[PDB]
Amino acid sequence: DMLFPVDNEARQIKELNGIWKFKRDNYYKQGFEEKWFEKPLEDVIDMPVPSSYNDITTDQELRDHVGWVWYERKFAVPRLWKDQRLVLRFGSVTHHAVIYLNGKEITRHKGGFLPFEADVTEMANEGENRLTVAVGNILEWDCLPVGHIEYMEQKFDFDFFNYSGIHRPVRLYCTPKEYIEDISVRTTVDDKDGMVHYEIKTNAEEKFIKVYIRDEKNQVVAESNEMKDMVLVKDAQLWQPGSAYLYKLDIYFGQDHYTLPFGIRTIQLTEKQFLINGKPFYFKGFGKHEDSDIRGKGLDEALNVRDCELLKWIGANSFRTSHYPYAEEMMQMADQKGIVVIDEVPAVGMNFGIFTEDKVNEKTLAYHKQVLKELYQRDKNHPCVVMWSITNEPHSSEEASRNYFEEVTKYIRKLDSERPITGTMNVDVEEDKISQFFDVVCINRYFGWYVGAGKIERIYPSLKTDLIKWHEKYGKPVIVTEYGADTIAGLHKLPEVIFSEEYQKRCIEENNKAMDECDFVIGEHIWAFADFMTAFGLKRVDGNKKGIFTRERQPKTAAFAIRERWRKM
Amino acid sequence: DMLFPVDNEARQIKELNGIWKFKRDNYYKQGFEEKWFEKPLEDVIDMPVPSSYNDITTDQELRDHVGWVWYERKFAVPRLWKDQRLVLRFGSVTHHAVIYLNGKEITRHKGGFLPFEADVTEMANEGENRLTVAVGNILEWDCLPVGHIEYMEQKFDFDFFNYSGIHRPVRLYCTPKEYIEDISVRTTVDDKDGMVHYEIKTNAEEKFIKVYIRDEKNQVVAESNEMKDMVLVKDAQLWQPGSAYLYKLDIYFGQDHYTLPFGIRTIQLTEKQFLINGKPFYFKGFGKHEDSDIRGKGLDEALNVRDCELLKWIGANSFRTSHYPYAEEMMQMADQKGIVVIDEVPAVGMNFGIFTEDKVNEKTLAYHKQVLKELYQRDKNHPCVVMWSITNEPHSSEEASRNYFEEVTKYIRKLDSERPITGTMNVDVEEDKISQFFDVVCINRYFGWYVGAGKIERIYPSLKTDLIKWHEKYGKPVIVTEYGADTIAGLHKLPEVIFSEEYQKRCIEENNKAMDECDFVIGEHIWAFADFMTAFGLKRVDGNKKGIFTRERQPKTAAFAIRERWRKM
Ligand SMILES: [Ca+2]
Ligand SMILES: [Ca+2]
Repeated sequence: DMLFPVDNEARQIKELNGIWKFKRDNYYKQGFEEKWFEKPLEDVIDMPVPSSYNDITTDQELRDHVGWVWYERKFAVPRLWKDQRLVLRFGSVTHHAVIYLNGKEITRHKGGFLPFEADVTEMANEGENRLTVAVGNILEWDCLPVGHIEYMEQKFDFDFFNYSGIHRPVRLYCTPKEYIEDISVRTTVDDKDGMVHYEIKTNAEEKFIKVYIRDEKNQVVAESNEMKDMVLVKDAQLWQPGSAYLYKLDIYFGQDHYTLPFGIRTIQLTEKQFLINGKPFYFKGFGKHEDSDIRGKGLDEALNVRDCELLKWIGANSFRTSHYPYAEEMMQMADQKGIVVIDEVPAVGMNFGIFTEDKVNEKTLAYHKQVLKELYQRDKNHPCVVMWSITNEPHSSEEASRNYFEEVTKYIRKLDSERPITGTMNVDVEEDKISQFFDVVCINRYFGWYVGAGKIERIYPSLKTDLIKWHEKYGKPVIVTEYGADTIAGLHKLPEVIFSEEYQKRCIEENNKAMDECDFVIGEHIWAFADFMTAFGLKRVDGNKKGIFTRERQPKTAAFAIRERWRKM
Repeated sequence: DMLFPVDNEARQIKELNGIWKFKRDNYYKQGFEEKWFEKPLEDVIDMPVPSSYNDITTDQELRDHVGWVWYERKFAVPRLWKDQRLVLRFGSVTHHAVIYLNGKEITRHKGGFLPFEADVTEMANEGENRLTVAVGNILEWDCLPVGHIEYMEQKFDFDFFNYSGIHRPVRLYCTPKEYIEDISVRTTVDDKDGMVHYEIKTNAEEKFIKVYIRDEKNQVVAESNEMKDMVLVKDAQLWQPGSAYLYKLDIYFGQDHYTLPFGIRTIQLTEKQFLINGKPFYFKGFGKHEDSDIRGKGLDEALNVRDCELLKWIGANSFRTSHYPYAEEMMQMADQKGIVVIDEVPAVGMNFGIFTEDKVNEKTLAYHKQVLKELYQRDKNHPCVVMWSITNEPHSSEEASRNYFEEVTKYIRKLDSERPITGTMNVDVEEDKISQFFDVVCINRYFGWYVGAGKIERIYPSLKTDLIKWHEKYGKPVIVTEYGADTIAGLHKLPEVIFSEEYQKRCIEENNKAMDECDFVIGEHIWAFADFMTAFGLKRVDGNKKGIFTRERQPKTAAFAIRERWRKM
């Protein structure tokens, strides 16, 4: 149950962002042992919310902290909210949360990239309250992303910095006590007419509802009094890639009111094409990251607008949420700009045996299904989402992974019978044991970088050969979901060398030549959109330098050649 | 007399380069007053030759030195040289030289970019000798480049750093006592046959001489026993831009032997065109500088080859020896590679009243004529030189500059009737007073940088309008001899901004569009070839950054766009 909070005449949002008080444990779980939540925090510093905490201070100990940290602020409940339902919402807490209201625990959460909330109607006092949030960053074999602890040092095999903090907005909001809990929308098209299937869940199903469908002019085009209905939109304005159209499911229920934007669009996979509204779609874009200077993974909407301007400028039509769900604000923006999205759960780091009883096991599986349920509940109504990605680069050569991912694939397909399912490959085509469960084959391939570094002449034959093998083995359309080269801005050389701006351009260009000679490729996603931070390592010059743009969102040389190609496509 | 030294059966060269001993004056002219030359130098450091001294040490006092420094080394005269004529040659000493041999002064020279020599046949001893060289860097109103001293601080209004030292090889060489002193070669073409007019001077004009003209496979194609003659070369292999062919004037005189490469090629200026061998030539290239890391203006032949590879790669066909004569090794390289050269004397810095009796006056004028004579005598036989430039950016709006440059132009025309004469403009077209004396009008224009900085849309109309005015006022073909923009490697921005790599490309692009619409433009020379060092100033980020290549000879982004254009012309 996770409708995005709204403001209208009936519902109201109180943002709890700004500056909080903050302190870290000085030994493992010190805050829980000493019950720091039972009184205000002492010996604290300021910490912005939303933001990672790791890059804010000058303190290497805080940057590299392993374990739990403690946030605290105060909030008020006005007299005017006296008889309302009160909800405290967290867009995310990375990775693990324990929430305390006035010294008492009210909820917990596992998973750093999906929202959660707590009903505090009967617990919050009028006037001042104290909100205390314990934030833990430890990843074990039953978390997503996967990791483990050694003796404490945090180990993991994914390539992005394990930022921790309150990365997304914290909201206290009110609704009437009889209210709209959940909404599902599915759409079909018969030539010119759209059909809108909706289902609305309330906590008083016998009472009266009024449902409108409004166009972008806010004009009513359909109307009903049923909580579940199928309604026809004559001459429907379809939601198109690069040309969004959003209708509004506008719902009056008792004293309550909720308005849900949605797009009318169809998806169909053929043998070798990806069809949106019947017309072939070729993915041009990037896997991204929630990453920028100072604030780590913290939501930054000005950064988001800049990134969308860059995506439009360079001719991209799509992105993948590597390697975790992004903020709903980004998903709303993609809905509005007509950007096509591959939505991914954080099942990353399942690589180096990995699928064994003492590591990635049935407990990991059950949590993997739960994360998918939550992702679906949050994003099921976004027209921008066209595909679910259930994993990034698992060690799928292991025979034990076959049963694991058959279970995961069956689960998401039971939740959602309409969008294709996929996941990205890094093992050899000959060894993979899971891609047969997918509708689209996605491969991460770094010819000219991790294979044959510097050997420009070998990139084109290498990727073409591999692509054909992937198509011959599975007979499905193929997306190259990652390829590129680390590139230091300002590093030029003639003849070109790895890390130079010229090499990045040539590397991408030869990979593209291989893709252009295949008839079953339905997309190219360059890695990476922008330089981002990684865990420290000798192959990472202050992070991952595969960005086509710098971390400050300025283009390297290759960006202009990619634009010339994508704008002609 | 200044024939380039050669090695053969009769003549021998001894290089005196390597590591010398070095010391600077601690007060003005300390070394002269204390007669340091009378005994070996004491309290010295090592200094390499050839090289500037400014960038070698970690000492700011030496880098910014004003006045004189002292070089010394030892050389040997072999027993085997017993009865030969002995000559000490300096390729250059910047700017002023006093030469001592075994403690006695033997010659002086004024001007930092042209060679000079001294006959030491009767003054060097068999075995060890001591060679001492005083090197002065002070420029006054009668030097070229122009400058002046204020109270000691050196002032000047040219860009580049006032490097000083022994910048070109020092050579002791030997010839027989009766020998070839000078050679002048001129060529004409009648349809398919070439006519080689030569004049040879010796110090015994009555003695027998034998003169061969040899082709590139060293086979005799013409023969004569005259000191001055006119011999036919049937079916002559012409020297062409991009395809050099060099004949050899191979001269046997008594015991002496000298071999002089030369090329057969015609130059003709028409209304609107610059014809070489009767075919229109469009200059594509750069003004350069003698400048690189560590060694300042020191000759570096490895760097010279790299620059010619770069010029070839980028599609250039020419350069101008911006603001002073270059080393002969580079002129020889241009002869062999077919690179067309504009050869320029150091009349730079006559700008801020400049042409007054207390500044640039008749003493300056007479020295300017002498430098031209020395330049002509050195470079008259190079087929690569197609045009003389007698000044760079003088304040030619002053009425007094008219008689000055009419006199300079008429002098150079008497020395050489075959090659066109020019000089580069920076004053406004309405105020210029000297360009009517030239055969080609050369303008330095920085629209988008020094005028309307950052205003990309104003570049094309401004340049086209100025170009038309120059053509209409003088009716001669036009070269844009400088244009461009400072650019920090690695500085990228979208939208572009001055100093970014993207801006340099667009600025050059928009200037090129203006030139392409003008049927009277016969050349474009971008400023600059490579980043180089300047006197310190708030507009100069560790030198002039207008290079298309960095100072380490690697390309910035714009280099690739220039290459596409120049290579399809
Ligand atoms: Ca959110
Ligand atoms: Ca020389």
